[PDB]
Amino acid sequence: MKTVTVKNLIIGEGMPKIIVSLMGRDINSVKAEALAYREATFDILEWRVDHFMDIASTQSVLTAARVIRDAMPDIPLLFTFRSAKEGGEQTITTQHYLTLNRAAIDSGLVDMIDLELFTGDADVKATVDYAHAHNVYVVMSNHDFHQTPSAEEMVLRLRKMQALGADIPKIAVMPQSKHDVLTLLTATLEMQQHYADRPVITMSMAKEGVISRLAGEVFGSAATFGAVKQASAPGQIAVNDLRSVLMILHNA
Amino acid sequence: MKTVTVKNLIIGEGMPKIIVSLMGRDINSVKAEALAYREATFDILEWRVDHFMDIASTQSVLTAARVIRDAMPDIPLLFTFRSAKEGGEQTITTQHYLTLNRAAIDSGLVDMIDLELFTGDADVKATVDYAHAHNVYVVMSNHDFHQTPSAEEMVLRLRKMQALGADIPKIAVMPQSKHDVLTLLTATLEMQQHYADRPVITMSMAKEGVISRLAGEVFGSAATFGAVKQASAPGQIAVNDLRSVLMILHNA
Ligand SMILES: *C[C@@]1(O)C[C@@H](C(=O)O)C[C@@H](O)[C@@H]1O
Ligand SMILES: *C[C@@]1(O)C[C@@H](C(=O)O)C[C@@H](O)[C@@H]1O
Repeated sequence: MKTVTVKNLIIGEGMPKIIVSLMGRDINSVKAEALAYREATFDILEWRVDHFMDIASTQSVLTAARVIRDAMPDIPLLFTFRSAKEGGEQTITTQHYLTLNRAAIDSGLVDMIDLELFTGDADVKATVDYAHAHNVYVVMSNHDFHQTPSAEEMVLRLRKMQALGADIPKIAVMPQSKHDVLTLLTATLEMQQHYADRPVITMSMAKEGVISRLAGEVFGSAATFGAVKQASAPGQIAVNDLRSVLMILHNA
Repeated sequence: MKTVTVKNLIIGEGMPKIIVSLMGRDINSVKAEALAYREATFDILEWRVDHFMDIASTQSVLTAARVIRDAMPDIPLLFTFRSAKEGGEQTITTQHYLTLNRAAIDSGLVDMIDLELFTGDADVKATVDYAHAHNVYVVMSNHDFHQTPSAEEMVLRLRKMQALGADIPKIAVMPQSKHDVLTLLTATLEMQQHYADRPVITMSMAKEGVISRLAGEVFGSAATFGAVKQASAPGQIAVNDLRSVLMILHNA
């Protein structure tokens, strides 16, 4: 296991790390969220930049990054543009997505970026290598908001992310049944049993899948998302309740 | 689903019910435990009669039952002699085991008894029918402290308990791996999906299996055991922490 350390936070051992998401639509809302979020307890801050309305503006996005860092200078910060294709709030061209992520990398303001695997192998690999050349880690991701692939499919997808240089492969899937929740847990455990070279983040979404957000220590999900006031995906629970369950499981 | 109601407690719907086990070696220790336990919060009291040293005396056992009922006149009370064969503290003859359970039934002091399936079909059936003739419910049980059977085996075992007249089939198994924990959860869900006629109680023991004690609402375990001060089987967590997790899962 190649753990990922950002400052003194170690991702891939111990209790799953708690991530929360900023969702503001402009500089002022992002600032206000960051100032509120610093009075909550969590491990990693995600900026969900697909909520940001002025996405085309290099000045706007960098100003917003700076206000986040003014508020929380030290916190591990993950920059995520979630495409609408994968459950996010808007769509941009592939070239603008690559440009955006490269700008985040160049800023020095972010510790990690999210790259969606299905953007395309060559573009993802190039961007991973650029991130790594500038001391930024990559959460490589995939999301299915409609259904749960087979465990075999999910495992091969996470392995491909490793092969492309992901520091932390991540997959989120939508259950249609309770059985699908077990499928996601099975895929997670398969990574732990057979392919434990990188920390992986997994989740089954929605209320049916919520156990997958709690049982990461058991089956091998290295991080889990909670809601400060509003969820950034279906199935997230209040961040303090999440923390309470994680602590109980760790110390049991 | 044929739920089991004792007073206003419904087993087999909603949040899994919390059971705690009273363990005392003699009449005075049983009394002291009962008086301490009534200051804890839980749904069902189990008396682990196999901890009682003067087991040969049916009258001593009945005196102890009466002290428990003096202390907690209303609580749902489950009378359980767990054989050493199935992880308990001592062994008695089959005839004395049946005699003890029939005395518990006749006393009117208990709401439920535990009968171990592998005592033998004919003896179990006769005792179930006796319990039912005197308005006592049966938790029919099986325990493997060494290993986890296949999901197919566990499902057929729980179904056999239903066929013998169990009100609540119960199985506890020991994981040797994380995979075995998933097997137990799979068998639990199979009952919910395919064989949902009776509430079932399931658990994977030890620290590895603790998620199975927490996720009963999602996969279909009707009750779960917590520890007031000392665990009555490996893997139980403190009863207040158990309750906290159950509430979070129910309200998520
Ligand atoms: C990784 C991610 O897509 C997971 C979501 C979730 O299911 O909790 C939250 C998103 O904000 C995040 O980018
Ligand atoms: C039912 C039973 O065997 C379950 C044990 C457990 O694994 O929690 C506790 C015992 O006290 C109980 O009789």
